[PDB]
Amino acid sequence: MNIFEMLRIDEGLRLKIYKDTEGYYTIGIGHLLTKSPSLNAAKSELDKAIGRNTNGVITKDEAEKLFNQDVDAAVRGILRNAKLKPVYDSLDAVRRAALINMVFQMGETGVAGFTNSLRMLQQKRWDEAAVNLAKSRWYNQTPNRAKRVITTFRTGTWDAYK
Repeated sequence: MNIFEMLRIDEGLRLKIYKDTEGYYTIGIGHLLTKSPSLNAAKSELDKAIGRNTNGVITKDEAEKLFNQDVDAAVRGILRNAKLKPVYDSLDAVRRAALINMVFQMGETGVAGFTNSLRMLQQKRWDEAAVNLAKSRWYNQTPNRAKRVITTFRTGTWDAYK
């Protein structure tokens, strides 16, 4: 198991523009296109991201290319963030994947706002961190995914993804 396989499990794969869990236009493996209600705005963003007139459809290779870029962006966003980088550096490899997963889903700024949870993770108070992480809109809106990610923070294993 690795961060790519982990996010593939959590995000799935769809080759046509679709709406994410928050109603936002998305494609591929969790690639947010826009928060705009305009499907035309989303199609424009898609063509810009792929480099061709897609009309809302991409190939599997194209979806994997955006996914590689998005995972890359999530890691670089963590390392460039003054609140996330100390936590990331303090963690083991499995729990680092859980943090990357959170940033992939909700963005650098959103995760960096989990101040109290981040402190608990930094302190390696795993059960306490897991309890704090669940007191969130994140958990209430995507509980099954949040449970898998939280279990990964609690245990430092991949048990929730096997």
